[PDB]
This record gives sequence, C-alpha cells and structure tokens, in this order.
Amino acid sequence: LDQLRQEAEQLKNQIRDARKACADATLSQITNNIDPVGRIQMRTRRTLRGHLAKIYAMHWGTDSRLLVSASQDGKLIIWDSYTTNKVHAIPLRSSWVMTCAYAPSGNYVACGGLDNICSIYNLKTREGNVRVSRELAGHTGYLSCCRFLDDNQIVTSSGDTTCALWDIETGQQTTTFTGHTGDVMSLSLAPDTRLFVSGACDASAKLWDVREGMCRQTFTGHESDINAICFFPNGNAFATGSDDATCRLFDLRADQELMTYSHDNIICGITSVSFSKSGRLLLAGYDDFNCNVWDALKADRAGVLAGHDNRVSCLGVTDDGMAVATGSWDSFLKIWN
Amino acid sequence: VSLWETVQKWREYRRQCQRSLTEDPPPATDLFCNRTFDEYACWPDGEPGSFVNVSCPWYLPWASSVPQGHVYRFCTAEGLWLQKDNSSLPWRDLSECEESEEQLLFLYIIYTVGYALSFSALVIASAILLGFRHLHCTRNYIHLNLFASFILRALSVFIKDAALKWMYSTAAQQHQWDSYQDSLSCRLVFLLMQYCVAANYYWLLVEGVYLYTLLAFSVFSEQWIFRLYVSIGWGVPLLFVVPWGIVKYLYEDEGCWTRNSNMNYWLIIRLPILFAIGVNFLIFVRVICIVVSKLKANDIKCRLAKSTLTLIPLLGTHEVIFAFVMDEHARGTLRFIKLFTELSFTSFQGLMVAILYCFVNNEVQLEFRKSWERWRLE
Amino acid sequence: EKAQREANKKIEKQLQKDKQVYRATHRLLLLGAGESGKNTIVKQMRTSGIFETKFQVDKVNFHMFDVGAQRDERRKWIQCFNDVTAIIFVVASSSYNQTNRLQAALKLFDSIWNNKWLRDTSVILFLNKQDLLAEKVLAGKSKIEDYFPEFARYTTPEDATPEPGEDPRVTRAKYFIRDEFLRISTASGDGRHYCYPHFTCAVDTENIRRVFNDCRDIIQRMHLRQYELL
Amino acid sequence: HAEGTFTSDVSXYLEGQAAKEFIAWLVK
Amino acid sequence: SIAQARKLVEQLKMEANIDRIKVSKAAADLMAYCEAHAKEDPLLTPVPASENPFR
Amino acid sequence: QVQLQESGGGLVQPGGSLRLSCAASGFTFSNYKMNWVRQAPGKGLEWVSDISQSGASISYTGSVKGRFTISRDNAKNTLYLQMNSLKPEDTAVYYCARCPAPFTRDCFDVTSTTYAYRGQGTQVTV
Repeated sequence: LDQLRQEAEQLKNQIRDARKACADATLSQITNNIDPVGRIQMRTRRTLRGHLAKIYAMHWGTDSRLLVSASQDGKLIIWDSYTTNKVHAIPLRSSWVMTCAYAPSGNYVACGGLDNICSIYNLKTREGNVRVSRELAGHTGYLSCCRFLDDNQIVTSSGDTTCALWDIETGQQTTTFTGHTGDVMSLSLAPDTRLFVSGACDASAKLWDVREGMCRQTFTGHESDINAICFFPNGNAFATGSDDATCRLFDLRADQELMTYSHDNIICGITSVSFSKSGRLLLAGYDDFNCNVWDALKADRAGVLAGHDNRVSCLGVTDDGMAVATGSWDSFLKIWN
Repeated sequence: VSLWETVQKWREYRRQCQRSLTEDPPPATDLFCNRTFDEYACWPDGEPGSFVNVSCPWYLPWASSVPQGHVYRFCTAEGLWLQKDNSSLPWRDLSECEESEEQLLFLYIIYTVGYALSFSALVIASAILLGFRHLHCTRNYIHLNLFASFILRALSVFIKDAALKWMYSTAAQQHQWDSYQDSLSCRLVFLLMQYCVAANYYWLLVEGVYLYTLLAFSVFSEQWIFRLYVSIGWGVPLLFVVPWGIVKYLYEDEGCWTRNSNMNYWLIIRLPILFAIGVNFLIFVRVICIVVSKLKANDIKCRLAKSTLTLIPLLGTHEVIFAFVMDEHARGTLRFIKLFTELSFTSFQGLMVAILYCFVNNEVQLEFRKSWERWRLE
Repeated sequence: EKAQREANKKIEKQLQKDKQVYRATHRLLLLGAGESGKNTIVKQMRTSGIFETKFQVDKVNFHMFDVGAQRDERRKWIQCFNDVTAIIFVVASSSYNQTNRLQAALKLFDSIWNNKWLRDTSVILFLNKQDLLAEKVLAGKSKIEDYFPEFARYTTPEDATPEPGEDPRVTRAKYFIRDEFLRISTASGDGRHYCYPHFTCAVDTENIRRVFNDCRDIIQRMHLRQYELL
Repeated sequence: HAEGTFTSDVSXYLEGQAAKEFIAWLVK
Repeated sequence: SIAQARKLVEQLKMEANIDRIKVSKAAADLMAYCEAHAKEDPLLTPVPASENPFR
Repeated sequence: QVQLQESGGGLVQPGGSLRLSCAASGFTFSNYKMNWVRQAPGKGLEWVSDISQSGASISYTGSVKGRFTISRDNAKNTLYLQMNSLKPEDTAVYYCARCPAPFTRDCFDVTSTTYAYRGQGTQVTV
C-alpha cells in the first residue's frame, strides 16, 4: 500500500507543478484598468406570503413568470410573480423537503428531501388536478439537489457521495457518478447540458461527463465545506460558496483558481450563489441575513440587499435577467430589481 | 336646589306678588309708600314715616335654614321710600336674610396632565406598533384595541370637561337667568362617557382572559376566537349601558343626567365594572403563581418584583385596593384619598402601559437598531 | 384575470384549514445511538429514509420523527430540525466501559449545545439503561474511576432524591453520569434553551407523559418570555 | 367609576354656587 | 483499502494529462464575454420603469 | 488543499515517552479548533484531546488525564502531544484532526468513519 501512496503523492506534486507553470499573471492584473460598476441600489418590488415554515429551495420557470417554492410545512406552491397569485398548491407526502425543480417545458415539478425519494408531479393532467406520477427510489441518503434535463430525464445528488441519472420513462437508474468523499450539497447543469459539477463536504468540486460517467477534473482551494455552486453564463468557469466565508471562481480550461472574494468583516458562510445575465456580478446569500453583490472582475463589493429577517437559504435569477428572488428562513420571498 | 329650580321658584314668587299687589288694597294712610317689587321681595304699601317689615322670602336656597328674619326698608312721610346712605337706592336691610373646591382644583390639575401625557404616549406607541409589519400578531392586535379604548376614554373625559365648563360659564348662566342644560347633546355626551369607561374596563378584561388562555396550554381556532374577543370587548358594554339610558330617560331625566339620585338606577353601570376588576385580579394572581413556580424550578425576589410591577399596569390591578369601597360609604378624608388614588393612577396608567409595552420592549429596540443599520448601509 | 382570481381565493381558503392543523400539532425529533434502546420506546408508543409516529395525549397531537437509512455525518441534515418543539436525546448510561460510549454521547451533546442554529431548541435528555447500570455497578465490574478520575471524591448531591431501597453507590454513580451532562448544559446556556434530565428504562410507561409535560413547560416558558415576564 | 362620582360632586358644588350667585345678582 | 488506493492513483494519473491554456487567456476570455454582453443585464444598468414588469 | 502530516511515532517500552508532531498546511491554523483521535486495533475511532483557537482552553478524555499535554504552536502551524507514562493499551494509530468550520464552537463529525479533514496517522506501539 505504501507504493500507491507514494505514486499518488508524486502525481499530486506533478499536477501542482503544472498548475504553477500555466500561471503568468493574476486576473487582477488583466483587470487592472476596467470600468468600476459603481454602487448598486436594488430595492424590493414584491413579497409573497402563504408559506408557514422556512424555505429551502425555489426555482424559476423558463418563461420568467411562474416560479415554484418548497417549505417544510409540506407544501409546494406555484406563484405568478407578476400578479402574486397562487396557481397551484401541492400537499407533499413527506414534509421534510430540501429541494425543488421546475421542468424546462413547464409540465412537471420535482421535489425531494430526507425521505431519500424524488417525486415527479404532473401539472397539465386531463382533469387539471395535480397527481403524483412517478417515484424514483434507490438513493441511500437525503437528496440535496435535482435538475431536469428534459421531460424524461433528471439528475440528482444525495449526501451518500453520489450523483445519479434517472430515466423518468421506466424510473430505473441509468448512470452513477462516484468519486466524492463527502455529502454532495449541490450541482449545476451546463448551458449545453453535457457537463455538470458538484460541491461536496470535502472542499472539492468535480466536473463530470453526463454520457461516459467519468470525472474529468478536480478543483481545490477551499478550506471547508462547499454549500453552493453555479456555472458562468458562457460555460467556461464557475463559482462556489464555502463555510470559510469566501467565494472563489474556477476556470475549466486553465484548471486552477482565478479569484477570491474575501472581506475581514465577513466571518460567516455562504448559502447560495448565482451570476447575473451578463456574468459581471455575483450575488451570494450569507448566514448573517444579508446578500452581497461582488464585482466579479475586481472582487470589490458593489452593494448589499438588506431586508431579510432570517437566514437566506436560496437564491435565483430569471432567465432573462429581469428579477432576483431570494427565499429565506422567515418564510418570505422577495423579488428585487 | 337646582339653578333652574331656583329660577322657577323666584318666577312663581314674582307672579304671586304681581297678582297680589293688584288685589292689595291701599293702607288707608295718607302719603303712603306705594307697594313695589325690587326683584328680591314684595313690599306692601309702606306707612308714612315708618319702617316696613316683610317676612323673609321662602324661595331662597337658604330660606329653610333661616326662615326667620324680616327685610327692613324705610319709607319717608311724603310717601317716598327713604334713600339709602349716599346712594340713590332706597335704604334697605338684608343682612338678616343673608346666609351665614381647592381639593377639586388640585385633583383636576393633576389628572388632566396625567391623561394628556397618557394620550400623547399612546398615540405614538400605536403608530410605532402599526409601523413595522414584522410585529403583527394576535397579541399586538389585542394591544392595539386596548390603546384605542384608552384613547377614547381620555377624549370622552376631555369632552365632559368642556361641557361642564360651558354649562357654568358666565354667558350660559346669564342666559339661564333670563340653554344647554336641557339639550339632548348633553345627554349624548354623558352616555358616550359611560360607554367609553365601560369599554376600557372590558378590554382590560379581554387582555387578562387572552393571557390566561395562552398560559393554560390550550389551542383554539384563531379567527373565531379573535372575532369573539372583539365582540366581547366592543359589544358587551352596550347591553348594560342602553337600559341605564332608557331608565334615566323614562324616570329620572333632569339636569343632563349628571346627578344620580336613585342608587338602584346607578348600580347598573357599576356592577359589571367590579366583576371585570375581580376577574383581572384573579388572572393576575394565577399568572404570578406560574411565574413564581417557573423561577423556583430553574436574587429571585428582585426579578419577581420587577415582573409583578411590570404586570400591574397591563391588567390595572391597582384599582382593586379601593374597588369595593362603595360610594354610599365614602366620607371625610377617605373619599378624598380614594378619589386622589384612583384619578392619578388611572390617568397615568395609559402612559405606563404604552412605555412599558412599546418603547423599552426588546424587539422594538432591535427593530430600531437594525433599521438604523440598514439606513447606514447605503 | 377573473378566472385567476377565483382559484387564488379557493387555494387561499384551503391554506386556512391547513394552518389550523399545522399550528395544533407538535414536532419531536428522536435522536440517540443505535444501541440506546430508542427503537423499543418507539415500538412501545406505536430502505425508508425517515419514519413517522403520530400519537395523541390529552387530546393533543404529537408528531415524532425517527431518523433512518442516513450516514453518521450529521452536521448538515441536523439543521433541518431547528424549529421542532424539542429534541429527545436517548443516552446509553450503562454503556460505559468502541470503548467509551459515554464520552461519545457527551461530545455529541456538547456539539449540539453550541451550534448556532440550535441555540434556541430545547433538548430533552433520557438516560435509558438504568436497569443495566444497576447490575453493572453492583457486580463490581464498573470501576468508573479508571475512565473518570473525577469520580473518586464525588459525593451524592445534597438535594438527591433516591428511590426507596437503593444502594447508595448506584444512586451516586447514576447522579454522577447525569451531573456530567448537566455541567455541560449549564455553561453558556444564556436562558434561551434548556435541558430536562430524566432517568428512564426502556419500557417505562410514563415516557409519553414525561415528554408531554416537558413540551407543555417549553410552550409556557416561551409564552411568558414573549410577554417579558421572565 | 371614580371619573363618574367626582363629576356628580362638581355638578353639587356648582348648582349650590351658581344658585347663590343668581340670588345675589337678583338682590343687587 | 488497496483497491481504493489503486483507483485513486488511476484517477490522478488520468487527470494529470490534460491540456492547460495560459491563465491570462482565460482572464481575457472572461473579460471579453463580460464586455460583449454588457447591454443585456438590467440589474447592472437599470431600465426605465416602463419596461419593468415588476413596477 | 487541506493536508495534515504527522510524525514522531515509534516503539517504546511501557512507561515510555514520545512526542507526536502534526505538520499542518493548507489553511489558517489559528482560526480552527483541533483534536487528537486514535484508533486501536479491532476498535472504533476514539477521541483524546483538543485545544481552542488561541490555545487556552484544554480538555482530555477520561483515561489520559495528567499524562498527555496538548499544545499548539500557532506561529509554526503545528500541534503537539507530549506522551508520558504509557501503558500496554496505548498501542493505536493517532490521527491529527481538524475541526470542520472556523470561528465556531460546535465541532461536529471529527470522529466520523470517513471524516475528510483528518490526518494520515502514525502508529505508536508500546
């Protein structure tokens, strides 16, 4: 066994040397003389009420009008953000739900949690009444994230250190992704939906190929767990949030860390991240009840979205970049412009 | 004797004198003074060069006290009434018929200021409570109803003050000599007072009942319970207020209903108030017992005293000290002490409750601090 | 737009009824090591990632959740239970002498105590191996001194209330084990969450009553703290 | 209520005083 | 544990040989994308209240 | 990345003494709590000692009190354990452990079967 350890150490040293060799100048020097964005003064525009318990996940719709939010009172609610009406309200079987997804075509929604089951719901039923249409069983841990590929495929990540691909047609697991040593706390489909990442509790992010089912790279540099992740709009980088109270941006092609957003005042972890439409800002929700808009190309903070009375647990930006929704543990959703 | 009663008696005496002097024959004396009326008594014909003696009038308020005495007026021999000393008026003697509020002013000066400050604090407290939407809950709704009841009670007291001042102002008394003393608006004002006082007392009762239900570890439908509480608070007093008005209007309608003559027609608007105070005292006792048990299970007297003092103004238990000392048995300095105590404490209770449950409240200070921090984030 | 408004009224009208049931029920989390005997308690009151046990006491409905089919790294899925009425923590008191189970339970309880998301959630404490601790201490196999040097000068606290016909050593050791957790609890507690030690067996009938009374106390304390009485 | 007995006494006081003032005005 | 070590060594070896363009090129690409699509970000540069549907 | 390297292990007779140095790199040493965890043959993982961020507060397991003296040189980024008065049942691997999050007091999951920030370990035999 010692020889294998020595070989692994030598390979790690070689990778470190290559990463050092492929570095010539920091992104700051390249961005030495870019235009500062200036203070951002976004303000609330809406506020949705009706949830009883704290909110763990919200997802948008491809039309940037409807959205779905999940809480641990056992309810899935579909809001019409423009008019704030409630379109649907789904009473869940198990009240411990930790994620929700909205299908790209809008026909189905999915949600899972401590029950270790992903349930697919039908919204366009013949009678119109929403019914449980599928239950995907086979994960050995709580489900922490799920994402639709199309109306007949879904990718899920559970704390059992594995990500899976499901065939909604027969509900049989089609592929298994392995390699993490800690619970997988999130994932993110690529714009072309051929690659995705995952952030585990080992402080490492891995890049997968959806078809072959083999990991391609591994990015390190965080000090503690990673809670959230999201891909740059152009699909050649991404960002992550960690309990060490910092965010870092990795680039696939260069294969090493690019930037870090840290301030002395901030001593709390990040619970979510997301880029704007053009990928020049970086929203991120903190446990100190606030959000911060980071100047991605200079790392200098731009503004703050204060007004939440409790922890920020979820955060999403519409496809067209018109609105930002932020659920929170106070059971409210706020739309900001 | 009511002022209108005195005026009626004097008018009756004047009419009698006018009727009699036309029927009174001459005194059969040459150069006799002509019988005249000087707005105080009827003077028969006066004999020349002699004094005229007339029995003291009976309509005076003090006539019963001193029915004796005779008003004296001098008549000259020539039939002209003797002129008074260095004055045009005829000489007259009236000392024989002549009759032989600081604490109230002090009380007024005290509780008017007390009520003014209580109202001023309550309006601001209600504004702050309605400001932040975070604070919204059933507890705060009940508190807002209590604040409204207190404000209405203060306004009714002020209106009653104005009415009393107007009734006995110079102009009003001169007009009544020749008014508002019988207009319906006066009765409406007094009834509005009787109702505001009862509503305030019953909303204190509502505070107590809701707290007791919460601490009894019981759960009830929120909407139905809140509707029932609103009905109990603003609705029940009508039941025992309206019959009092009917009885006053049908049997004892006089002098703005201000003075209560028959205690039977007075206890109606007093019994329920005592009932509510007793219930609130019971609730106070039970809550203190529970707090004592909690403190004992987990310097104790310091915190217990702080809690009890903070609880006093909410349920208004201070009234229980003199609550059952009936009006019929309040004399000497006991009545003064009772009035002073109740007036001062009730006047300042509004301010006490407002400051205690709106300003020093920890969540309110936290809200202010975080609002300031958000203001300074920009 | 009219068709949209009417449904919202119907949907909202439904959430009112669901708001009554949610507010009229209590949630309880059931923790404890595998060999702590919790499953016996669950069966007494009575693949899947979680289990349900709904029972009613004094016409009050409770709702208890037993973890299952999950890994041992709790520091992520534990936060989901930050709003429960209280957490039950069954301990294996007699497991003393893995070699040191008691120390494991001690560290777990200490970690629960100091987590920020749990600095307001009450924790009930069960020491659920009394009838085995009795034999362990009596037979002379215990020798708790070796694994706890601090138990050589321990003297039964003065306020002790031993059960009738109890060997003083048994009560001394039992109270000592309770005293360790109560020493952890009463440091930096700050009067916002509490602990309710309760010696218990594995088939004790009064467990439902004990949990019911402790829940009642928790609700009453919270209510009184809202009015700033306490 | 104490806010209702004091008002009746004051209305006592004034009725006796107002009447005395009226009688004094009549005499003068 | 031998199988785990073997798998770890194999994965490290497989990941060792991957093309790595210069970092400055990645920075330039990100800058270019940010500048090119700068006019399709309402949050970065607000729009008149007429066009906002959340007014 | 997080990497903990130990040293100082070896073989010693009963009642001997050894020093276990823990060379740590890849994070800010002074922001995190620390622990010592050992795994004896045919047994689960164990917890021995700890020390706070600055290095004031200390705590020992039941049966090592008065023998081993945890100490951290925050300046040189290393954790110590001065072993003394060893016994036959001291034989076990010793892992230098790190605590999952900084600035916090709660220290979940250090003893887990697959903790991620745990050291490689050194075998101390008596």
